[PDB]
Amino acid sequence: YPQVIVDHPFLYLIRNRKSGIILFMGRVMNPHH
Amino acid sequence: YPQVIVDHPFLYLIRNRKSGIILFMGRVMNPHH
Amino acid sequence: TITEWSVNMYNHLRGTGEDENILFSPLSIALAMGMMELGA
Amino acid sequence: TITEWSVNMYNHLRGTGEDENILFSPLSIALAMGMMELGA
Amino acid sequence: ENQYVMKLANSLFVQNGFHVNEEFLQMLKMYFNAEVNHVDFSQNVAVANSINKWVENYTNSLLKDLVSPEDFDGVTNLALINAVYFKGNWKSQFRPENTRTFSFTKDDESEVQIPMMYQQGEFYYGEFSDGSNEAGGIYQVLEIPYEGDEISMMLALSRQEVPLATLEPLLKAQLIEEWANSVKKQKVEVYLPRFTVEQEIDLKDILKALGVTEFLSKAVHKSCIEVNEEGSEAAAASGMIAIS
Amino acid sequence: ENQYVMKLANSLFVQNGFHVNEEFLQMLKMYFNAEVNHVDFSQNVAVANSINKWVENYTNSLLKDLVSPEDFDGVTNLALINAVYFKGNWKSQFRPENTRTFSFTKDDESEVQIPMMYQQGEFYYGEFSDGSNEAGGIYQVLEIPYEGDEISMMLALSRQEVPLATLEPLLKAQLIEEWANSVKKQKVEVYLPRFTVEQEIDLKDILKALGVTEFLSKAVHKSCIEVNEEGSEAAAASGMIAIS
Repeated sequence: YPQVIVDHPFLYLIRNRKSGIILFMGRVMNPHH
Repeated sequence: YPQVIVDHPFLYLIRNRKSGIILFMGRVMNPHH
Repeated sequence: TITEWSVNMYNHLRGTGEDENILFSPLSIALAMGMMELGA
Repeated sequence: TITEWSVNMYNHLRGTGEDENILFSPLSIALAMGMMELGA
Repeated sequence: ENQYVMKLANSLFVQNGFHVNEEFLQMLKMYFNAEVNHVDFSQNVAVANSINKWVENYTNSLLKDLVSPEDFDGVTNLALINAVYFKGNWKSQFRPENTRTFSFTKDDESEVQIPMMYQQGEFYYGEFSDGSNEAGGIYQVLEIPYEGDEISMMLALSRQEVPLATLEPLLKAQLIEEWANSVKKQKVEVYLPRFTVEQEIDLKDILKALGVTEFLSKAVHKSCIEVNEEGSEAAAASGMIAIS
Repeated sequence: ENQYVMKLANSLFVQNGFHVNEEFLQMLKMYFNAEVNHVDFSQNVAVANSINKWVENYTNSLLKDLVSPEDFDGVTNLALINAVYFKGNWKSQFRPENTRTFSFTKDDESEVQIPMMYQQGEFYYGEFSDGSNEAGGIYQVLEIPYEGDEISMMLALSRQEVPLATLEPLLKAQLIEEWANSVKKQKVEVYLPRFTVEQEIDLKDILKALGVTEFLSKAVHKSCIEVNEEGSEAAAASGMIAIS
């Protein structure tokens, strides 16, 4: 069972597969809010 | 009361107002089908 | 040239002679030539 | 230059120094420059 | 604009091993929201079904035969396709109970029995002067909007004793603007017929016989509409078959 | 693709008396499905509300303040605006009952208490090698798709003892392609946090500091997303304010 606890900084990509266009992109330094 | 009996040949426009782009266009010579 | 353009095809499809129905979609053809003119 | 392009802005918004969150929409900016490059 | 249905969509078909400007794919992908699908244009029949099953899928199956095995060939690498599909409801729909046979007389002086739709409603109405003003040289115009106050159907109608061809030469872009800058909403009594027609133009040449000189090894347009009591359901699709 | 929500839309704002290439309006109108609205850019506050009320309308009100009275001025004739709005549901959503506070440790070695989402699900998982392979120099990657099998959220994650900045320089377009050419769907146990963040970039300069040299008197980008148990709701909007 791979375990992936994103309890610390990461970058992301809300993107579409079939086409490969990126909708939203960025990184999360502070998860607070 | 204007009376408009389209009982004979006419041309038409399925078009959008606000924008003015034409979707479908043509004329009806034979209404049969 | 939006509508004046589509009022030319209409003016073409009736020059054939056959007083028959004619129906097209300017929006669709205009969209095909658009891609078509994206790099070809 | 789709994704390599958007992986450059991302590479810009973090060169400022401030290790703070950053969020953009390549699709939206790419769409604005598109119109923008339609005649201006 | 969510009161009716305009669903629109593009795509691209290209030989599998064939590569093309990547800074054109997203280009399409983003701007034209294209669906870049890889096929094998060598398989004539196989690719037609493909594309047909596509357009026959984004137009609710009103256009079953868009491209044909004949539109393809061995050099076909690409194939641009678009499919427009309209579906709305008369803001003020006819009653299927006021529909009675009437005799549509084609400009051909021929006759055609037909189902006639009737209703007294609020429509954008307008009369305009024509070449000869004998019997008040004025042809009518009716604009019937669909549910979403966004789409309308404009009729350019003449007198029975006068062809639609004596009114066609007047047609111009600014004649259509004057259409919607004068059609005042009144209480007109319309008599439109229930009808469904589908044409099948052949672009390529009309494009050339229209301007575009910049090469496709074919082009195919097709579309049908089905007017009637409830509203209207139309669709179209265009196919640009490239040779390189 | 009707299993989620991607609703997209463009528009144009221009001085009322100001005229511009007509063979550019339909251009927009057709290709970018733009909404050509006439305003009075002299009325600083009045035009901002306008545009704000627009973007604040095509993004479900997640972006209330796009353009400002300050972005305008007396020479503002045009103003291009786009608004992207995403809204989907995790194909396999978290349980709000497995959400427990956890301590997110920023690369800053700082601490932040936070609501942690938990679930054991089928996700596209992938580990990749990095500069230093001491403790198996491999950072993780998780791809969670939304309901319509069309959109996904890709995570590029490192080890707590290593910053996200030691992984940022590796980022490249072909690194993202290798993301989705290796992420095999397994049975991973994820721990993502509930979070909502909104940034406000300032284009103009980044465009220049990126390439575009061809003039706008400003540019404004803004966007927010709200991750959580159910799914995700994000939106954006960009404003190209032209001076001529």
